[PDB]
Amino acid sequence: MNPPPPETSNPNKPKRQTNQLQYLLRVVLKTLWKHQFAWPFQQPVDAVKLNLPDYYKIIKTPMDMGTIKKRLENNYYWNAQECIQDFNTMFTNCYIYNKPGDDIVLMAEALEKLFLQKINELP
Ligand SMILES: Cc1cc(C)cc(Nc2cccc(-c3c(C)nnn3C3CCN(C(=N)N)CC3)n2)c1
Repeated sequence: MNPPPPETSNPNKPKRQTNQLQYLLRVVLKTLWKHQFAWPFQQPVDAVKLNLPDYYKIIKTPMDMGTIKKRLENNYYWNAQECIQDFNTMFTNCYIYNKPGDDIVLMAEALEKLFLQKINELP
């Protein structure tokens, strides 16, 4: 079964809007979203759909770009580093669950390099 997806709202959490967070949504997230390798990462891993009973047995801090996008739209984050950490968790989860050379790992490796390129242009 699927655990609940990561929260995208938390009324007691303190929140911020910064120019860097705006850029993370407008440029980083929305450009990576359009990449030809982005599709596996656009929503939480659905272990029922994918017949993956051990995905959430192995991955304890799941993360995906749909969650990140919703978090940015809801101003969920305090700073850009907190959002950047979610991207890094998404990529590392993919390496943890899969194997070197797998198609999904090649996709994450390409997306991670593009992500780092865009982070260098943070205002
Ligand atoms: C057979 C296949 C290959 C590929 C490249 C993608 C898919 N579809 C999707 C859709 C949404 C998320 C994922 C995903 C993420 C994120 N992280 N891992 N995955 C899977 C886990 C199981 N898996 C395996 N080889 N046991 C493949 C990679 N994959 C299915």
